Parts: sequence; structure tokens; C-alpha cells
Amino acid sequence: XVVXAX
Amino acid sequence: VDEQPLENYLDMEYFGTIGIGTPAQDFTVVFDTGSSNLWVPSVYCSSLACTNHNRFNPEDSSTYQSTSETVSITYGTGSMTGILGYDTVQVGGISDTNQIFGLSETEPGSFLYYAPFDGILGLAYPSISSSGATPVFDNIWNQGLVSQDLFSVYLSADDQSGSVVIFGGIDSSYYTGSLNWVPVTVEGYWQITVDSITMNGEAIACAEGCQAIVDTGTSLLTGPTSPIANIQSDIGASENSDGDMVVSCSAISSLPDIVFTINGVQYPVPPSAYILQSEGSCISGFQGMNLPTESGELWILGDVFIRQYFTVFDRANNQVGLAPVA
Repeated sequence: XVVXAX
Repeated sequence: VDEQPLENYLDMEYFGTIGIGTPAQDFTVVFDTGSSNLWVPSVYCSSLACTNHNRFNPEDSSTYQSTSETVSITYGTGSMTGILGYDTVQVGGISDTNQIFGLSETEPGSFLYYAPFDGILGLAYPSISSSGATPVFDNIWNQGLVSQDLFSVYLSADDQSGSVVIFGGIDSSYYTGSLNWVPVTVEGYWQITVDSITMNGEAIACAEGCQAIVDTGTSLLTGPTSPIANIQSDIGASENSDGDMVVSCSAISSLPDIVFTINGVQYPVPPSAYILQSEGSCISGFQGMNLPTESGELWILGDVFIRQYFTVFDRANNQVGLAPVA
């Protein structure tokens, strides 16, 4: 897997 | 003092159960310090991921207030579009009334389909909130529902129970020594300066400082592709047949700590934390990803780091507190 906001 | 127990899924994802509406409909949400929106799936959503996760039904809540505004959020992994609505959210024994959240319309792709959580509850600053929607912790503080304008996270290791987010308090039971406090550099993510990254007294990356975010919603240690390729060579990791960056399991015994120096304090990450045990083999806990900002290219201090260090996120003073887990 998880890579959470741009 | 108000605690939310979190379920640890395979050391990769940490999520808890919230209640939205009157009466409460229950959802599982990642408590994410790397985003600021709250959203859950709704009945308006017909994407594959919406069909196998809980769906908010606004018709069934006596306290639901609609808006005519929409939200779109892109994550490193996953994305959604929705409509913004207001309801009561029950989080960590707090009844957070008049909370703006997103009800999903589309959740495209396979990532959100296979994920065990329904939505995301973002715990970062309002300045990165899509459609300027008030984050949960901001709305809790503004309503005077806590006394201390901070929360703290303990993430468990080895699939164990015990992970917690503590809203409006610290529990000194979780850490050893005293908290070291690090100023937030840019108020968006929980962003800090990392003075250097060393191994055996040599800088392997970020020799003259770099910008990092502390992110409960990122599984691994993330940085720009070029310094990460250097770190992979240093820990003896090679790209396997299926794209995975593998290292020999025997080698954990002979690798040195990688040290993150933050505000002149050393934070070692041992090889038993930065090499992960996965599907029978050992993989690197370092991942290559470029996130460019106004303040350079970001590193992410993901779950690999937070498991080692109890983390306090202080909104009153715009500081992060770190101490070794007990």
C-alpha cells in the first residue's frame, strides 16, 4: 503493498 | 482517553472499524497519515470493489445531509471518485458529528477489489484534502471533542493484536525513554527533514538531508528511484523472475542497521525489520517511487519504520514525536 495521496 | 484498536493485516495494512450514520453502518478504514479525506463505498458505486465491500446507504441514516459537491482522490495505490455528504462518524469512542465524507461513485482497478478494508480515514493536514473537505481529526478538535490536539500510533509486528491509534493522548506504556520531538517542515503530509541515511558510518543516501513523510498508510520504506537502487545494491538485493527485490534469508544475521538520523538523533532500523518474510522468501523493505513536490523528492517512512518507533502527531505545535517501542 500500500502507498496511501498524490 | 480514546483508543481505536487496529487490525494488522500481514504487516502491510492497518485498519479499524468506524460507524457512519444513525443507526451506525460499520466500515473498516485504513487510518492513513498520508492523506486527509475520509471516504467509504456507497450504493452509488457499481465498480467491482464496491460489490464486495460494505456500501454506505444514505437512505437508511436519519442524520445524513447531502451536498451537490464531488471528490476525486488519487493514491500511490488506488483511486476513487465520489460525492461529499455529511453524517455522524463514530471513531475511537468519539461521536464526530457533522463530518463531511466521500461516498464512492467509482473505485477503478484491481487494488481496491482485493484489499480487505472498505475505505480510508486520512489523518494529515487540511491543505492536501481533496475538495477542501474537513479531515476527521480537524472536525474532532474544532468541536472540542478532545483536550489534546494530538493523536498517537502504535503499530504491532508479526501479525499480532495490539495496534492502536490514540486520539487526544499518549500512552507511555508503549515506548521506552522520552519522546524526541521533530518540527514539521511543510504542513500537508506529516513532513520532516531526515538529516542522513547511514550504514557502517557511511551515508548511503540523503548525505546532506532530504524530506520525508511519516505515513501509516505506506507499507514499505519509500524513496526516489536512484538512491533506492543504491540501497538495494548495499543490502544485496537483486530483481527476481517476478519483479520482486529479493535477498537471501540467511543474510539477516550479517547485515548492519540502516540509521535514519532525524534532528540529530539516530533511529536505527535493524535487518530483521527492513528485510520482510513473505511467501517463503525474504524481500527488501525498500521500494523505489518518485513523489516530486515544492520541497524536492520525498521519502516515505512507512510501516517498516513506524513499527520500530511509537509516533505522536501533534497538531497544537506542528511536531512529530518518536520513541522506540517497548
